[PDB]
Amino acid sequence: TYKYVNKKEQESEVDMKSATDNAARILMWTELIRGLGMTLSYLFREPATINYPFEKGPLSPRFRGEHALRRYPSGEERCIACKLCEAICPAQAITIEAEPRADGSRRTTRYDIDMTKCIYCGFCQEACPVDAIVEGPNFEFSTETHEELLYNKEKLLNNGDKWEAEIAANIQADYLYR
Amino acid sequence: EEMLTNNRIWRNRTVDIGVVTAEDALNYGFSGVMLRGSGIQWDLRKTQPYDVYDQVEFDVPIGSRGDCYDRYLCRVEEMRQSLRIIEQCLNKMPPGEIKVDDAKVSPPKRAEMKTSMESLIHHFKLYTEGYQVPPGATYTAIEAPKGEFGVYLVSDGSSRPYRCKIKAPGFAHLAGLDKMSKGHMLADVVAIIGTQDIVFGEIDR
Amino acid sequence: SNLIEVFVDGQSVMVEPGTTVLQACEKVGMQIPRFCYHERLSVAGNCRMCLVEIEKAPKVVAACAMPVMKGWNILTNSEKSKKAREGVMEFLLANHPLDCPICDQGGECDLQDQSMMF
Amino acid sequence: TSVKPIFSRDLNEAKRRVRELYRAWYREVPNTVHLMQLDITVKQGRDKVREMFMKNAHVTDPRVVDLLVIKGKMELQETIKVWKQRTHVMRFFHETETPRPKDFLSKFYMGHDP
Amino acid sequence: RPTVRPRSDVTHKQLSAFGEYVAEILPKYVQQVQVSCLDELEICIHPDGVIPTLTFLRDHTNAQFKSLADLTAVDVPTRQNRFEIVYNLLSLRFNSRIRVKTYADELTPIDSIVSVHIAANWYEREVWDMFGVFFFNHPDLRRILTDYGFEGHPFRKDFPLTGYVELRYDDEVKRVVAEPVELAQEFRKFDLNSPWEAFPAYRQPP
Amino acid sequence: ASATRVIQKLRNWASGQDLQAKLQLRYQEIAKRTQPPPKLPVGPSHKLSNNYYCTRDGRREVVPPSIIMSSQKALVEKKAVTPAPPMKRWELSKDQPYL
Amino acid sequence: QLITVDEKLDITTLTGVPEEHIKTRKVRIFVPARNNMQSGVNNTKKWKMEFDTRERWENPLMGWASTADPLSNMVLTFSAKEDAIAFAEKNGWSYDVEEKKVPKPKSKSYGANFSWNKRTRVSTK
Amino acid sequence: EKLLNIQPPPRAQWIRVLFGEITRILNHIMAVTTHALDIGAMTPFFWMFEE
Amino acid sequence: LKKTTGLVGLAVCDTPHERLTILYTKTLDILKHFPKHAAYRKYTEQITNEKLDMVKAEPDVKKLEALLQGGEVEEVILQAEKELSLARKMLKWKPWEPLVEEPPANQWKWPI
Amino acid sequence: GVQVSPSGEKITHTGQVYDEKDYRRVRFVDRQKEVNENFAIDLIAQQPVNEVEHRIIACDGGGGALGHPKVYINLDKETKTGTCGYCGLQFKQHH
Ligand code: SF4
Ligand code: SF4
Ligand code: SF4
Ligand code: FES
Ligand SMILES: [Zn+2]
Repeated sequence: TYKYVNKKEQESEVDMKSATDNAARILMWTELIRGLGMTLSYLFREPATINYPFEKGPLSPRFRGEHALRRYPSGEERCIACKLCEAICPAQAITIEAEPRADGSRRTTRYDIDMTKCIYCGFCQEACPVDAIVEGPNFEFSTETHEELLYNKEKLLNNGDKWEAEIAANIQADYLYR
Repeated sequence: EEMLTNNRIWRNRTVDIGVVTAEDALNYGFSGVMLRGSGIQWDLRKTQPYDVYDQVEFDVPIGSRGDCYDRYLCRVEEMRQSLRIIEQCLNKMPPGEIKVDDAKVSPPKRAEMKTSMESLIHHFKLYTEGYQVPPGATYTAIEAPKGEFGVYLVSDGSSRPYRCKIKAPGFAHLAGLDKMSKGHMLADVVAIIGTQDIVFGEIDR
Repeated sequence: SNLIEVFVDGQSVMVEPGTTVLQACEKVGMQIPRFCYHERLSVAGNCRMCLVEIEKAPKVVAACAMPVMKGWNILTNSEKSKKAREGVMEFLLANHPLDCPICDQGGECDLQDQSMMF
Repeated sequence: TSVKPIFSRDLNEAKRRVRELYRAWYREVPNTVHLMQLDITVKQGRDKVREMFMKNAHVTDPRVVDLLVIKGKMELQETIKVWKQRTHVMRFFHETETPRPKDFLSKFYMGHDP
Repeated sequence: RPTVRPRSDVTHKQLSAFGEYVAEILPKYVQQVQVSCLDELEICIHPDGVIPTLTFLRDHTNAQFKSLADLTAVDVPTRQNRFEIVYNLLSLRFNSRIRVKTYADELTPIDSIVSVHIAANWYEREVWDMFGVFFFNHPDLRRILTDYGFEGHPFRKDFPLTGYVELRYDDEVKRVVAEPVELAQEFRKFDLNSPWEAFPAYRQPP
Repeated sequence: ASATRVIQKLRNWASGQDLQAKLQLRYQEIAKRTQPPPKLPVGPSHKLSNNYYCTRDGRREVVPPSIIMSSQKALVEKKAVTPAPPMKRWELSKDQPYL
Repeated sequence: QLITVDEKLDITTLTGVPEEHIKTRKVRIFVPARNNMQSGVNNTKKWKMEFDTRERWENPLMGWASTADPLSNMVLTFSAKEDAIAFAEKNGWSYDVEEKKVPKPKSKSYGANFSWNKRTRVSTK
Repeated sequence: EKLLNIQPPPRAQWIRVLFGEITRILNHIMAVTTHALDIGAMTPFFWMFEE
Repeated sequence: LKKTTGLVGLAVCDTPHERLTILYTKTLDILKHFPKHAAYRKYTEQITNEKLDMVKAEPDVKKLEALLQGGEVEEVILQAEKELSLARKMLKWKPWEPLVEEPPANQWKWPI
Repeated sequence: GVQVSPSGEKITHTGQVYDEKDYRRVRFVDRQKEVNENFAIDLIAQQPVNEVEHRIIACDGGGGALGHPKVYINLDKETKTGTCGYCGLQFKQHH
């Protein structure tokens, strides 16, 4: 199947019945009207604008945005320094130097993202075998400084100490689904 | 198409413009829209089918009279003849599996890495080390909107590749920029850019 | 001269006596998996992961211990030398606690691979 | 060692092919500085140029020299035209970065730099 | 068998027999035609016979390969002729592909193909930009991808990832000036190359 | 929506086709959020028997290429050859032939 | 046609690499060690040519680690030692070789764990 | 997938074609319209970039 | 009869069986210069005689296409010019020369 | 609910506050030091021990598909208790 887009040139014995219809398509302009009267329809249509800060648009619960370190329902920081949430991070964005916690347990002393790195690709929320790191619906976190985006860990907990009311409902509709 | 494809301001701005000779395209290797728009009947999706395109019952909108209006009409009808493809790619989706059965080439189910041991280890090595391809080499291809997008990926037993390379189909379309704009003025050169589809990122690396 | 013709998928190797099948296969490169064995510790077949079908045998041998006699041809990538492993590693991984991210030896585990490889 | 030669034979034929290039750069310091404004007058621009040819005099291989002419012609072909800017032409000079101590004694008051 | 990309045995022989067709017809400068399990052809040759095989493949009925797609340059900095330069073509008439690769040192230039395939006007040039491999008889060789003052040839495996310069704006001169390289994070070379060959009967004995 | 049963006839007269049924944007009867939680299908080889890795290993069925000259090793009436049948001129696109 | 020459085959002008990373840059050619944690040995059979290391200071803002030498993370896989020196000499870098460390072929007889006479009589089987 | 020698399953192949020719629809809309902008027509651009 | 080709720039230049013959016949006549043993010479003869048996017999072009596979005859005509240059351009070259110029060892063993 | 330096700055989970003689405190001038008051080590001892039956069990983080891969413990230590490295829970044997 191959389809000629433009094959209509055939000598149809162009007579005054029709050959002037092209001159009716010309000097008495109609094709231009046809292209104009269309546009005039839309100004009598429903403009799909939306008053953003008062009318924000649609997302879905898998939206890749700002990171956050989740926490178990009983305190207890959920991140445990596996060190594959940077080994996969293609931006090479992360440093998660760690230690024992002085409880004998296993947690971090360090965690990082350069959010100007961090392509927001989604490898880390899914590679995390614990859902300790996730990537939540914030996308109004523009700042005036390249430095205020270099989220260390205390921001990135207390961020995770904020949207946990929200993430635990999107993820509630996204477990048994990946 | 009510508005543009019978529009004087479009047609005589566009027709007879950038007349591409068929056998010269191949010397330049356009190999996308920019040759089928001059009558070289060709499409990998039907001439070298790879995926489930084998059962779709669609069509290739060839362009004769090489000019950036018959490229344009190809570019339109290729939008339409997705919808024949969609309707056929929509009403017979089979129930099945995703992220191939093998846990060495796909990550496993997140509920399944969490009890079944082996699925955990692969999850720990996929996302650190990865596939461990065999050495070898290919030159794939696919007709994107641009044309024959393809990759000369080259491998080694290490998990990482060894000089991948990207075939930017526009990369050849743009080398023909200074041959198809010969005996033509400025204002259409703008149109030449659009009807070579300079989505630069292909062009740029 | 104190050397024995031994075959590994057709190789015409010659090896001293009292040598395992590993010390033969190790020459070429048919590196066999290992959990009970070290190159310096005493031999003890407890893991039973280094199995292989010697040619013309219904039974496999623990290559860590089985010395090498004349005329023996090995099949390291046989069906029967992989069934002997896909089962074994699928035994070990029934009492193991899935602690890899906890585990100190993430990429330095000689089991994570040998569950992937085989 | 019975190599394939390119664009010349043993060095002393390639040394005039050099001079075809100095024959252009020596006449294209004044054309650049005026057409695209700069700080150098004409001369220290010419000192820099010869200061690059008195870096590669150590060469002894015709194939290498027959190659280095080319990359000079490219930069010339980029310089003779306005494809460069005031930042590219004035880039060779290393104007800004402090030259490190070539001696020993000041070289390690900063930097573990053997 | 479901998950193995079915071999389709037949076209191996087409590309094998045709692989022989090009050898005995052109025994000069042709070494080890081969083919991978992926039924795709490869033809290694000597640089002095580049064009006469291309023009056989652009201009011959049984090898209408009149459309070029790439011209890369692959590094192997352990042999003599480190730069494997690769061609790859296509028949619109026969519906198949080929690969015609060669070799060079850092200086053993290769005569160009632009009389044959003008598609290679710029593919040839990036290799000059990216590897420093001169070509004979190429119109208007010059840089493409690099800055107009970038020394080096970076896709060489000798050139580090973050190169030897970084640019910025030193306000005292009102320019986009360059000074040496001074990172903040230090790209972290990992040892993701495990033991265990993973591919026996496909390997290197000592 | 609030189209007052005149401008519809102004739109359509000014544009053509009855387009209140195929309007630009969406209101209702679509994507009624929070569809129920699905129990996915499973892939094959969750079958517990006759399921080894040998009968699925895609990556060990490859081998090295099959060299055919090997300028030192092998180096080895007859009809002409092409890499395939020269494939067809296809068809002429029934049901929409000349657009 | 051809031409005769026997010279050192210098290339150091065709790379940039202005002055510091030519001369004052040692190079180590070796067969990497067996990661003694793992009993696997495929990282051998090769001739990695990593280069010396220099300053890695601490970025005072973030705690990040940063450098000046881009030429530090510069692995290169070769296949024979005779080819490596030819590659590094071809760019004038002061190579510093380490030789292979082949392990010996050792006799390990299982039965000798269970001797009457001898002293290798193991315990715990 | 060629090198690894795997056909992915149908349902994944199947959707790989679907978006594989919705992306076809994008670039046409992005170079039908932008080819109209720089020529001058700015309207269909906005009619589509809700679509 | 044939109005236009599907292609563009490849004009008609009508009356096949006339330019197609003279080209093929000349290719053979440019041959008889090569060696008998040079393997190029003993294949094109099979190409052309195969093709020329079918133009020398059939006057109908519609059925001449789909018979020397490769339609749009004027593309086949152009293809004969394309063959023609190759031969004469290749006599100055020498494909039938003795064995290869012996590349170096370990120059293609890929996995490194 | 954190402990504070004599210079007056906030301590993290880790003892991390800069000494007095440190130019780094500049960055906090006309700003403030972000910190989470929710030390895990304080929250976790504020969690009762789950005194179960049989010596060996499985643990989870509240949803088997939703955290804490199914590790086990040997609860033979009547002296101390057994933990799971993911969580910070503790367990006894009841006997
Ligand atoms: S974010 Fe997840 S994967 Fe990364 S260290 Fe924390 S628990 Fe491990
Ligand atoms: S989303 Fe992707 S790029 Fe961003 S931090 Fe996670 S892994 Fe890295
Ligand atoms: S890294 Fe190895 S030893 Fe540690 S938990 Fe994983 S499989 Fe077990
Ligand atoms: S590896 Fe344990 S029996 Fe050989
Ligand atoms: Zn737990």
